[PDB]
Amino acid sequence: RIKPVFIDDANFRRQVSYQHAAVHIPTDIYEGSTIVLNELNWTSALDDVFKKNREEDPSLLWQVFGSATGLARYYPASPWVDNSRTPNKIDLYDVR
Amino acid sequence: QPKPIGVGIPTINLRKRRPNVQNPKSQEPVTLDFLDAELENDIKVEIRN
Amino acid sequence: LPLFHIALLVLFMVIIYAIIGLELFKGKMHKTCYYIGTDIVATVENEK
Amino acid sequence: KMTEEECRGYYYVYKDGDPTQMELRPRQWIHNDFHFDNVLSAMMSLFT
Ligand SMILES: *[C@@H]1O[C@H](CO)[C@@H](O[C@@H]2O[C@H](CO)[C@@H](O[C@@H]3O[C@H](CO)[C@@H](O)[C@H](O)[C@@H]3O)[C@H](O)[C@H]2NC(C)=O)[C@H](O)[C@H]1NC(C)=O
Repeated sequence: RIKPVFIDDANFRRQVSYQHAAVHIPTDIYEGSTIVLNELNWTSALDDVFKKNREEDPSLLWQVFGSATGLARYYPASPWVDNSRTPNKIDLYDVR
Repeated sequence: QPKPIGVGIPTINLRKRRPNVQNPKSQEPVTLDFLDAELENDIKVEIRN
Repeated sequence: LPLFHIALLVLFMVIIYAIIGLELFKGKMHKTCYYIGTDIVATVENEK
Repeated sequence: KMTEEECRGYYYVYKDGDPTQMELRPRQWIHNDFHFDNVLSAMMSLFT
C-alpha cells in the first residue's frame, strides 16, 4: 500500500495527491487475485503519462482508465467518496 | 441545474425500509431537452431542428 | 384391530391436551418485535 | 465461488431477497461440521 500526503487543491473540491494515481476496485471483486494483480503493474506505467498530461495542461480534471476487469485507475489520487465498510454505508460502483 | 432529472410522482414506502440497508442512490444522467428548459413555441422547434 | 383401544386413548389425550392449550395459550403468540416505524420482523442470523 | 482461492474478499447478502437491501459479509471457505474426510469423521456422520 501507499500512504499519500493529500494536499488540498482547488479545481477539486477535495484533497488530492499528484505523486501517483488512485485505484478503485469493486467491493465484491477480491483485490489480490491473479487477474487483478496482473492488471496493477501494467497499469502502473500510466502514472507517467498522467503526470505529463497534468503538467502540459494544469487546468485538466480527472484522468481515468476503466479496466475490463473492474479496476479504475484515476489521476490525481484521492480517497473514494464512499469507502467500503469503515462506516455503516457501502458503495456500489463498477466502472463497467 | 445539478439536480437529477425526476420521473413521475415519487412514491416511497417507509414501512419496508430497514435503517441499515444502504440502498443505491442513482446513476442516471442529467438529460434535459432544449424545449424543456424554456417555454416552447413553434419557432423554437424549427430553430432547434 | 387390537390397537383400537390405544387409538381411542390417543385421540382422547390429544383432545384433552388441545383443549388445555386452547385455554392456556390462546392469542398469546401474536406479538413480536419489528423495526421501529416499519413492518419488518427483527431477527438475527440463525434465529427463526 | 467454487474454489478456495476464489472464496476471498467480501460479498453482498440481501435481506428477505430484496435487491435494494444489502449488507457486506466476508466470504470464507467453510468445511461442513459432519463430513467424510476420514473414517472417524465418516463414522461420526453415519452415527448422526
Ligand atoms: C511489475 O513488477 C515487476 C517486478 O517487480 C517489474 O519488473 C521489474 O522492472 C524493473 C525496471 O523495469 C527491473 O529493474 C531492473 O532490473 C535489472 C536487472 O534485471 C537491472 O539491471 C536494472 O538496473 C533495473 O534495476 C526489475 O528487475 C524487474 N523485476 C523483474 C522480476 O523482472 C515490472 O516492470 C512491473 N510492471 C511494470 C509495468 O513496470
